[PDB]
Amino acid sequence: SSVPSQKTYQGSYGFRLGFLHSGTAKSVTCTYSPALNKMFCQLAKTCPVQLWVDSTPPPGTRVRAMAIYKQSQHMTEVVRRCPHHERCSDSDGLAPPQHLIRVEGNLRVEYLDDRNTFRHSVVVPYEPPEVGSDCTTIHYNYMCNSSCMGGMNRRPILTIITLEDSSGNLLGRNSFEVRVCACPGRDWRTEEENLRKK
Amino acid sequence: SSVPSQKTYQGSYGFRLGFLHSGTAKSVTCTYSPALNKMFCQLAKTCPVQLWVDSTPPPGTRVRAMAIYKQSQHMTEVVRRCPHHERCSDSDGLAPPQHLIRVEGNLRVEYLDDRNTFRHSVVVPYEPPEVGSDCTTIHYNYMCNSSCMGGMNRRPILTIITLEDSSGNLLGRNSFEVRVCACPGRDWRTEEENLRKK
Amino acid sequence: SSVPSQKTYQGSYGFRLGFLHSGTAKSVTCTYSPALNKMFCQLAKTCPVQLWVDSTPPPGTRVRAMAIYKQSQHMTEVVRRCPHHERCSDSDGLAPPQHLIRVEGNLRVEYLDDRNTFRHSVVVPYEPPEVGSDCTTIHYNYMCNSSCMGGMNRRPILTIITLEDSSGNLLGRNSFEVRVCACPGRDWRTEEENLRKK
Amino acid sequence: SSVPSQKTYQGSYGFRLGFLHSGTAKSVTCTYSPALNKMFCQLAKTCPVQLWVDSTPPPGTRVRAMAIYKQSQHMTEVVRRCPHHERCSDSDGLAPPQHLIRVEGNLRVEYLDDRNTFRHSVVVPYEPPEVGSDCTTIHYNYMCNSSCMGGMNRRPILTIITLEDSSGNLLGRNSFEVRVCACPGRDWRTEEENLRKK
DNA sequence: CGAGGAACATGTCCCAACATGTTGCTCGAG
DNA sequence: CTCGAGCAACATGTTGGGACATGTTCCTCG
Ligand SMILES: [As]
Ligand SMILES: [As]
Ligand SMILES: [As]
Ligand SMILES: [As]
Ligand SMILES: [Zn+2]
Ligand SMILES: [Zn+2]
Ligand SMILES: [Zn+2]
Ligand SMILES: [Zn+2]
Repeated sequence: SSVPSQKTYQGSYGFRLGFLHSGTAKSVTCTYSPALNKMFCQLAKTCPVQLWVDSTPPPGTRVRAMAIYKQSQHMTEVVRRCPHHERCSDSDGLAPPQHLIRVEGNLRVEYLDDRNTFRHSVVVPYEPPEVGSDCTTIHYNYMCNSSCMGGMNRRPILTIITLEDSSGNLLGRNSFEVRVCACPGRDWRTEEENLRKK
Repeated sequence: SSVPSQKTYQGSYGFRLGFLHSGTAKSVTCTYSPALNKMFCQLAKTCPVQLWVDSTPPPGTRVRAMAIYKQSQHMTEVVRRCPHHERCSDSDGLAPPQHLIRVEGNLRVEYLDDRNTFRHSVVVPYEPPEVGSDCTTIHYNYMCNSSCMGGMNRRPILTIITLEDSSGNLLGRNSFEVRVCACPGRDWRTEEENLRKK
Repeated sequence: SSVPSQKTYQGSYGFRLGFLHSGTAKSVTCTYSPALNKMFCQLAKTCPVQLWVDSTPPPGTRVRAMAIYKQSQHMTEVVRRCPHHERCSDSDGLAPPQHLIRVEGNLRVEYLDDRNTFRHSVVVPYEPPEVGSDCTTIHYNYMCNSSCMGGMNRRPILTIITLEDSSGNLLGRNSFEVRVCACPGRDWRTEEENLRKK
Repeated sequence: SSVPSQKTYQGSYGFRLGFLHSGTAKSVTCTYSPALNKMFCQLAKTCPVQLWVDSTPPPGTRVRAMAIYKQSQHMTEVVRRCPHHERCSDSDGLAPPQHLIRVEGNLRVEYLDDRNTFRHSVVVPYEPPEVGSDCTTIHYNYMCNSSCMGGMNRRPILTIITLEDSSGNLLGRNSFEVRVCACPGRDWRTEEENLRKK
């Protein structure tokens, strides 16, 4: 009631998410772990998420992205950037400095603040795949480390991506855990390799 | 001269309770012992209780939660927080500081005080399971240790969850014993392991 | 918030403190450890402190007793009783319920609350030793355990006894650490025996 | 482009600094390394510095304390608390939240902010040693870790203590390096033991 | 150069140990 | 036949510090 749904819902347009499978290096900047359904992303580093749909949705549909804290203790608290990072000037003009999740290189972006929950989100209108493509990509990037004292303060978060009509109705939903850190490469291996033993 | 009924009553909507109980660690924060029908919960730690129903109940139905002391000597006394804990500021805004049981992350919550019995309770309107889910979860948390001098003072309590219509009528009821303590992990094992011998 | 001096000062009247050396039992209620200069006292149990003086001081001299927290972190905070204990009715009429240190069986006692510091103290006029005695005794007792959640909260305290003239001047000062606990006997041995090793 | 002098100057009153030599434990909160002339202090932990003087200075003399960054690159920058720590409410009323160095339990304290340099300091009037004592102690505590992102940001600092007359003149000066950290014990040993090898 | 990957620096966490109040269990009295 | 005083045993919250977590620096090498 106070905490956005995290439930996967492919909807009637077959809304699914994809990620660029890389990892053949060690000095990696952004990577995805299908086992953990978790993305390992460096701070303020562009990372493509791609949208897949069986059918094309009607014009006026938008995709919003919103972080929530994963653990139940913290769910209720709003995910914002840390005092340090909001005050240091790194904006791209458009993005309010307090917002964690911004969208790179999309002029029709809007940064929003729900009047009831107070959560931040970032919405962009849906575009269908370009000709000769199977998916639309959004380039998000996250503007704090997970360990930022005063912000996420070492707590893991989820990123929920919804597909919504003009009127704000839900057409589909997906989610994935995110860890923003200095060494995605290292943190990637450690977590997957810790999983094998257990 | 009135203690609420503690009797299990699944009612005509098949009201039952479920718990995660996942554990598998030692540093556990919340766990459930089916053998003891008891929950072991840390102080102010979110712990999911989930509601199961054969049929969906009519709109306007609400679920209330209320603590009573388990032992017969004490049943009659009202379960409230200790002097220390009511006066220390830890409220979430909504929850009156004297109330033991609060509900995390539900905006339509109400904290009540029965004009006849004087017992506290916390009610939230019933929501059916989200699509592709079998149960509705509530996230309670308990705001004093069981051993709190001046409150429960080392006396065990029960938590009674009822399902009620708008008008206050009973549609179903369940209950489980609760121990709020610093070390749920330890206290869990001890009690189960003490049970085997006897 | 400035802190009363803790400095020993025997002054020009040779103000010293004495205690009844007992300990030949295990079920002890009040005992003194010269090594630690610490008293081990049960809650609300009368314990004699005795005053020794080389010279007799002028009429109108008073002795006040005041607790402060020992550690430097906490010195600044005023020592009061816990929420449980102030609200439970155990007063002897004279003693305000918030005051930690009271004096047994002295009708001319006064309980003071400094309008600037807010510290409590308990003053009684000085009487010289009775004929054929070498010291005057005061019977203090402490109205909370050291471990009282919401009060001293496991922090050790000092008790400062000053000898003051009518005009408020300092004539002498002494101090001793106090631990109020359920088992003085046990807590006595443990601390002395732990001192040897270190 | 004006950095306060760091030069030791014992002056005509023989102004020197002393520290409580402890360290017989591992879980240490505040310690001093004579070799390094450095103090290892936990965050917001009271730590005594003591003033020694051959002769007593005239009434109206004050002692001020001021942090500056040690390295030459950074000297020029003002030492303040981090964005997280200034905004979190932990004040004792008197201390402005941005000030790094505060003084515990002295009511005549003043927090100063130089209209030209913008440096912070904390001044308290000098008191001579209490009777039967060889030094006056001040209880400082530092309100950020050395590693605080957005504040000192892992850069070491110096603490300069001056002895000044009413009129603002210099009567004496001393200094010592400070590291505020979570584990003073560990960080103490590491640095002394690293010194041997080099 | 700097890209890469150690090693380093630095704050947290886990849980056995410890601390501390309470409830048995035992055995010599009124 | 009990009954209570005094310890052992238990109950329960807190601590201590080695192992982790996590960002930053710093040598090695195409
Ligand atoms: As990414
Ligand atoms: As729970
Ligand atoms: As005593
Ligand atoms: As210190
Ligand atoms: Zn940040
Ligand atoms: Zn409580
Ligand atoms: Zn108390
Ligand atoms: Zn800081």
